Amino acid sequence: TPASESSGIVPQLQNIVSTVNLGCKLDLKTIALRARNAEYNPKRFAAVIMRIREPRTTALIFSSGKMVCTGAKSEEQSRLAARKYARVVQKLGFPAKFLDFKIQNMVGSCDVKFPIRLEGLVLTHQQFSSYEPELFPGLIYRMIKPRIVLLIFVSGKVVLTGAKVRAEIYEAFENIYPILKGFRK
Amino acid sequence: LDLAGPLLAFLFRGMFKNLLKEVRIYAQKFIDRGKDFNLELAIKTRIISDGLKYSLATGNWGDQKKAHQARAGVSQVLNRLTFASTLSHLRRLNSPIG
Amino acid sequence: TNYKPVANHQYNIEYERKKKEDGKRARADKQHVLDMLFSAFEKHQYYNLKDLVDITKQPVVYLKEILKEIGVQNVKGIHKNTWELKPE
Amino acid sequence: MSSSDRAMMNAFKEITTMADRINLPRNIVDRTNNLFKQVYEQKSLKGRANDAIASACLYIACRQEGVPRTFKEICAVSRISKKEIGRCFKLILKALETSVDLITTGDFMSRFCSNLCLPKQVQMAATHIARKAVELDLVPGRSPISVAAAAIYMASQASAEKRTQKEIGDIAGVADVTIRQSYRLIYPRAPDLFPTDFKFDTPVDKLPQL
Amino acid sequence: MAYQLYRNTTLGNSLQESLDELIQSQQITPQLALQVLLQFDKAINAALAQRVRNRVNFRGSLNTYRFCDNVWTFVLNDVEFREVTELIKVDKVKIVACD
Amino acid sequence: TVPKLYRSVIEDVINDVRDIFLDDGVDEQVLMELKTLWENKLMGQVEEEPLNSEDDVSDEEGQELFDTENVVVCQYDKIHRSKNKWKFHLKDGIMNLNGRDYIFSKAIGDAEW
Amino acid sequence: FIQMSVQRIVEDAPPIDLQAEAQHASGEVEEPPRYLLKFEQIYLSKPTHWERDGAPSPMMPNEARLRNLTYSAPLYVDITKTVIKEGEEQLQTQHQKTFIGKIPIMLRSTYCLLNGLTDRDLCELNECPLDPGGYFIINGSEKVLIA
Amino acid sequence: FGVLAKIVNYMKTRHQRGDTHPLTLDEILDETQHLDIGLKQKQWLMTEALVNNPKIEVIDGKYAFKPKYNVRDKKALLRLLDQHDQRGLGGILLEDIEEALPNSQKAVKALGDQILFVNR
Repeated sequence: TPASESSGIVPQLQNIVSTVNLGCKLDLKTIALRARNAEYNPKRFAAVIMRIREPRTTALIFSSGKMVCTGAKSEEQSRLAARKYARVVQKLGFPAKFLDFKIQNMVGSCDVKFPIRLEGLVLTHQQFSSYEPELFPGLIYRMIKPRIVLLIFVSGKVVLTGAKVRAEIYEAFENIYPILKGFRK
Repeated sequence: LDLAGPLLAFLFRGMFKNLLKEVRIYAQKFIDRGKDFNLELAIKTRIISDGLKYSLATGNWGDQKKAHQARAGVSQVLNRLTFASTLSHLRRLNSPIG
Repeated sequence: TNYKPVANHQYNIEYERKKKEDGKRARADKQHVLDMLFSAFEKHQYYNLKDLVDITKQPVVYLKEILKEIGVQNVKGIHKNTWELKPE
Repeated sequence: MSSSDRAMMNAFKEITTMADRINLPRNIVDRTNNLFKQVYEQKSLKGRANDAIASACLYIACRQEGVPRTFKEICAVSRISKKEIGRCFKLILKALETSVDLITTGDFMSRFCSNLCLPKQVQMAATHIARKAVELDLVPGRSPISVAAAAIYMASQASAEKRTQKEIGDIAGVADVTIRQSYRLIYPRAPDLFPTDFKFDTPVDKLPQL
Repeated sequence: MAYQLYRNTTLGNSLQESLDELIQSQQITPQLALQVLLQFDKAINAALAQRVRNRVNFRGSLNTYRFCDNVWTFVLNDVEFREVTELIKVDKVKIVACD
Repeated sequence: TVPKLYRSVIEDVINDVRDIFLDDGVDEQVLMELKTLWENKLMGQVEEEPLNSEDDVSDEEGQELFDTENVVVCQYDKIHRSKNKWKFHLKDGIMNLNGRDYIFSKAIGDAEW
Repeated sequence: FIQMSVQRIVEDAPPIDLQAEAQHASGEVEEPPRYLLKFEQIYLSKPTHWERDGAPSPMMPNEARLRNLTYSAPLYVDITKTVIKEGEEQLQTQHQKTFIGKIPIMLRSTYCLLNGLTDRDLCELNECPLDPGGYFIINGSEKVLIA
Repeated sequence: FGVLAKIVNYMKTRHQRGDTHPLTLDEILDETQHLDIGLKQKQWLMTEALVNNPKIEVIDGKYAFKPKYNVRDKKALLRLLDQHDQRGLGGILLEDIEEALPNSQKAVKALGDQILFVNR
């Protein structure tokens, strides 16, 4: 017996957000100066914005030494870029480190490949499901099981985020797909 | 003999002074922010409107918060005991009772 | 009947202006502000804190740290937090 | 008296001053006053602008009376961005833990057609056109008001009381292209969407295209 | 605020070298060189606002970039400045953009 | 027409500083020497510290200083980016390409990174 | 009074101008901003009432009695917004036509459109032909001014 | 006044920074690259400003401190403090930091030794 009567349309993860501390305080002005591919403006934000073409990622370098890695398709790639970012900063002349690395966010998406009656869905699961066509064309499902948020669209497209574990996207989706099938137009 | 028109104009004159000042209070808010002006937002139509609702309903005459004492009972509900009674009501005359 | 502008017009107008510049500016190695202080206090011995805030482009608390550093302040017999350079 | 209530006290004057601008029934306003009082009593959202909450209370009461007014309309009487009203709205739904209702096109058929002084027959025809269109989900995307306006447009275009999209667009507030798109979506069924009790002023064949 | 940076150009430098010569030959005072350079600055700013009218279109992949004190400094590669007659492709170009 | 404009500036700048030259008591022939000299000039890791276990993703910076690049100086009107797609809106620019000198009043561009 | 007196007050002194603070030293501020407001003819709609759907309807004085509504009409005004602004853009004008209020009207007024209708019309309206009015209806209640 | 406040502040700053030795006006101008203040101003600063200062210390040909005259005594001000007959004039927390080192580390040990603090 399958776990669900409908199963798959594997929900593919599309984005990961992670942060790490370089273990030292830095001078972003110097960093901005030295870097060949970064931006900085204290009048706009207190951190340096650096990018690498590797996996087309972006980093946020706080003066505190904290950094943020974005754009990564996987936690490892986020870890890889963040590690790759940490090195260069060190290579600028700084005592950068890989202290306290952690995943901050993961983003997934998928298509159920069939349209569903949101009216019924927002009605039957108002406790969790949320939607407003005057607000945004996508229905917002805030699952608490694994504390996941889903975005459900009239075309059947779905987006999942707020995850720090990839399995949770699969899991949140495994719970919601059958229900959706039961809401087929 | 005092009639509705000169009397209403006095409230109209007073509430307009109230209305002019209230919009000016917005004008003060407008200069305060320096953000662009909004005419419709400053508007408080009800103030006069509801203010008039009091004078007209009770028969009282003033801002009730201040001047009104010397002008109570200007206006009353029509009497319908007979048509003639009604007509008498329509044509009755009163005084400041000294 | 009057059109609903989905956002307050003047607020929106405020937005075009607001996005241009912020008061959240930088302040490293205090020096340019004291030099400016000599310029202002050359015109009068004491000034109001808001007026001191006008020449500056920095948070008042940070500014408070500066005015404490080279000066003291008063009520000047007018309650107002008025600051002046140290006579000593 | 209680400095504490004075912003709340002023908010209900501002609620009244907000209900004043468009001649709202007092029963709606009273629930609204009660809604704020409740939201005030929670204080969990004290970190929020009172006027937005008042405006959000107002949007809710209209829905609670089964006659919602658009945020666009609600914006007309307030400084609060539609975004912040929506944001505050969500917070109140969460704050007061209460559900809401979905919108219907017919609820706005009345005043808009009124604002165009359109006769009930056109008004009612539009409502069917709208009603039939949504039952068939002919427009699974466009906002129902946008869909309604095009139906109204179609209806007005099916009567002598024709109006330009820009005027209608001006009344509804939606983009003139959005009606134009919504019209393109309803146009394939323009003839059959009309009610069986109708008297054309222009053949459906002669209905304009845009 | 006047842009001193435009003195760091061929136009600006050829002037400064010629002036420095005039200082080496002591035909002028250093103060005179400064006022003329200051005037040149004011003059070149004015010419940009007035005599200049032509516009140009450009295309080129970004190689490197930097930003500080409201001034951007880029270096793009495989760049192409586009003009109806003087089309110019370049392997690399350095771009300074003051506010 | 463009080289003519450059001359206009040459005439205008030289003439407009003439009086300053006088104020120094400097002879106008020296001014003519200035112009003459000038014209002639015209033509993996397993610990929070061994970061070096990730060495070398950065390339060589000496690519950026050999005057392989012709130079351009201009104010900017708008800069835009979309993940990897960049957009540029520029104005009032001085270009020096292949030793040649150019000028523009407005510039709009696009780039990927 | 309706015809002229309220208007004479509107004729009187509604124009107001306001100038922003100089906020001295905002470099080359130039001079502080300034705004002026101007008013023309005052307008009055026929007695009407707005139903909870937000839509308008005619205010039947018979309806006013039944629903206990206050017999009133909308009052409207020509408004102008006007500013040299103390800037280079002096004399730039902006026009408004603004709702100011709902005025309660005397029965058998010139604006009491029933005043032209026949007795037969009035009975068609279920109105009494020997009921000249001359007194307001407030919250459905009949109100007379005493001289 | 501002320049004098700037002179005092620099003198304070350079001394804290490590230059615990008497200075001169010229030496300050030089080090601050402000030498071109004009001989008139330079002179007026030297022989009137640093004369009207009520606490400036003439060591000889070099000006010294007015704020903290005491040496780098750092820890222990017990002998002065103990004097209950005059309370001890004790020291201000600002004065203590100025003296050599931050108070807190010394204070933590001092709080169980010989010193009590009031917030007044």
